[PDB]
Amino acid sequence: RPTFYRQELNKTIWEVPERYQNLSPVGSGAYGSVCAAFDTKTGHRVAVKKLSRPFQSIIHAKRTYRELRLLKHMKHENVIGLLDVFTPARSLEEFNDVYLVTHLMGADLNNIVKCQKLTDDHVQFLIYQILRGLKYIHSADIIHRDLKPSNLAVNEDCELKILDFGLARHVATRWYRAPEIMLNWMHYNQTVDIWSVGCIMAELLTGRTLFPGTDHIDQLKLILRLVGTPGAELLKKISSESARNYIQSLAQMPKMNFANVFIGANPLAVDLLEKMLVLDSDKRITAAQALAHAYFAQYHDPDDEPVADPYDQSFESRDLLIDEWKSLTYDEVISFVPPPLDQEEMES
Ligand SMILES: CNC(=O)c1cc(-n2ncc3cc(Nc4c(F)cccc4Cl)c(COC)cc32)cs1
Ligand SMILES: CCCCCCCCO[C@@H]1O[C@H](CO)[C@@H](O)[C@H](O)[C@H]1O
Ligand SMILES: CCCCCCCCO[C@@H]1O[C@H](CO)[C@@H](O)[C@H](O)[C@H]1O
Repeated sequence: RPTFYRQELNKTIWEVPERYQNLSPVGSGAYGSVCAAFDTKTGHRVAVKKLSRPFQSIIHAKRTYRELRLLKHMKHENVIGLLDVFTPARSLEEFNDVYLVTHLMGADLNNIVKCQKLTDDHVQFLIYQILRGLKYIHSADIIHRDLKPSNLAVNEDCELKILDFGLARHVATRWYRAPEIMLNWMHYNQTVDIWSVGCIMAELLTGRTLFPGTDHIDQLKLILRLVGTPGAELLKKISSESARNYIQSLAQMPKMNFANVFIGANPLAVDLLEKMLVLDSDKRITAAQALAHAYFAQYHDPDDEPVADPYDQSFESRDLLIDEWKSLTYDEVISFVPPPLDQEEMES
């Protein structure tokens, strides 16, 4: 067991192994409190996330366990991977905080969009890597649920990682959200992530948020103006008469031509945007289909787009006591095994 030390940053107390040094706050979030740190043992800067009140309620406790299970499973070049998990607690009875450690990426997608207008080649590489990481996530039967520029980060080589997963089931931007998640459809496809990819791609191409809604209804207003009011084939899948009547009541809007909306963009990029930003989620392109799209010809390698090991999420169906959730989380903390040092990290 390492020795821990305590320290106050922006009004939150941080207790961490002495290996972590120079803690600097990166952000304060609904997800948790995040601080940049330097790891003396690896010589590498790290991002440390402290779980906010992990066991305050059954919902928070299950969510804590969900996040730890998720992140422990993720081993992919374009997905956040866990370098460390720890708690200052010496026993389960004392267990009340969880800290998660990952490599610190150089920049957020939002910072990159502000910093420069991306080249089409840069857009192809960044979106290719999101879809590559996404193929892996969906292969484990996981929906990320919260792809957005601040959950995407790159290094100096524009190598990209997908970060914090959406932990809601059954403060937080609605701009990249799929319309069905807002409308409470309740049987979400993995395609909701593809809708979020399409929103991000548009923004990388134009420099501007595609759908910057001011509130919930405005968000859907802006979406329908681009993709149009729902088609007959979609109206067939909606049971409520009142919901159908309201859509019929709305002034009919034709889907806008993407070629005009994204004019000056690569035509292949516009074609791919059309296949992502479809209202009907059954008709959105999948991550694996999108990686074979001609727009990614320069980067596509069918033999280097790996898939995930099976992910046991039978826990999602459990209703357990708060003490069981806390206890299962503690077991996962105890059993965590750090990944090995990279070859590039060692010498002769
Ligand atoms: C110079 N560098 C910069 O400015 C930036 C670096 C990053 N960056 N790099 C890695 C990273 C990981 C997380 N989440 C997290 C974590 F901290 C620890 C464990 C697990 C997880 Cl999911 C967050 C929080 O996202 C809301 C931001 C992160 C973003 S801007
Ligand atoms: C008031 C106009 C809102 C339009 C929202 C679309 C209606 C979505 O409503 C959804 O329809 C699904 C299929 O019938 C059902 O399975 C879901 O329970 C229901 O929420
Ligand atoms: C009609 C109000 C505007 C929102 C349109 C979103 C339609 C998304 O598409 C829907 O996704 C559902 C799963 O979430 C599927 O069950 C439906 O079959 C599919 O049509």
